[PDB]
Amino acid sequence: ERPTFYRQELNKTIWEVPERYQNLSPVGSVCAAFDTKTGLRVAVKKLSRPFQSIIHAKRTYRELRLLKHMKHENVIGLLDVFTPARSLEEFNDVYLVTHLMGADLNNIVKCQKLTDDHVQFLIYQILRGLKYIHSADIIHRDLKPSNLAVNEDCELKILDFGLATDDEMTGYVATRWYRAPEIMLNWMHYNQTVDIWSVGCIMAELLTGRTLFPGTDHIDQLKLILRLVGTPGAELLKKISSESARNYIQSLTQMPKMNFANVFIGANPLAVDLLEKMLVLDSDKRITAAQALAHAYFAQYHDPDDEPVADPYDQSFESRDLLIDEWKSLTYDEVISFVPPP
Ligand SMILES: [O-][n+]1ccc2c(-c3ccc(F)cc3F)cc(C3CCNCC3)nc2c1-c1c(Cl)cccc1Cl
Repeated sequence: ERPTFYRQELNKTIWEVPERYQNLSPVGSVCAAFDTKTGLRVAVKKLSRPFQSIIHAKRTYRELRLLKHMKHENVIGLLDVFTPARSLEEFNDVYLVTHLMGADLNNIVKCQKLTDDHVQFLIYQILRGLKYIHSADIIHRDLKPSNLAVNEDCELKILDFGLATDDEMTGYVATRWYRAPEIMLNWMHYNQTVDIWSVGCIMAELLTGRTLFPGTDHIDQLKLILRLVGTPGAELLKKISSESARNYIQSLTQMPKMNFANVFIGANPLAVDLLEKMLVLDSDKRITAAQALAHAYFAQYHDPDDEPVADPYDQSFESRDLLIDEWKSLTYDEVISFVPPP
């Protein structure tokens, strides 16, 4: 087998790709391109210094393994992964190819009170993708509009899992406005429902057209949050397994859950109901992706025979220490073993 690769310097970096891919244009390192073999326009990603270190060697493996496992209409998939190397001895580049989408929610919603029919179609897709993700016991951890690719047909694909800092999460920034508090403030080892909280921020935003919890810092955000959803009761308190977090919450002057119908004025009661059930402090009691696809709000889009689960994902590599070379070989095995879809 083996196709023929060709060079082109593209904004500071050399990309060497199979002939099939043509008309590469910059974007971010990512490129738009056109895949002659299949007729699909696609996004292409080159991992910078994929095996620079142990943290990085593991990271590339984690990413490639994740992209390799994901097969679903609402989750970022791999049409192709390749290296121009001819052996492990000079293997040093990974190019990850996916469908081209073209924008994300930010570049389409953005201070923009959408129609109820839209907001349903967007969240249904998130949740369908999330039912599939959560079914392989994978968590995303960092859901937010920028990690949701939308094409001009309102078709959503979930992107960029939380594979990996303190400065990138500080002050008035969207890097932190969608995070469940239990993880913003490291309260406990956290379930997968952390994602459902993020969907609830996103949803509120799409209807209201304004950031739900746009806190100026971690503690201002917690304050904005508790105000909307109540301060925690003694039951949740026991679960927060971090004496300093508990103590601080205990300091907070108690207050009750606000009425959402009055926060989301003129919003469809079904949506308000859903939000009520997503934005819950006790991660244990939130609605799941599965259960939410069965909610009335998505009755026009719910199809329990077209809401696939996944195969199981063996992530036991995570709790496993290895050398650069051993991660890179595990990575190489993954690249050369790849099979494309129909
Ligand atoms: O459609 N599309 C498809 C895939 C991506 C990817 C992307 C993710 C995994 C992969 F193996 C290959 C990729 F190209 C990474 C980014 C990165 C772009 C900058 N921000 C982080 C993700 N953007 C896109 C996009 C995209 C988006 Cl979501 C908005 C605008 C333009 C593009 Cl081409």
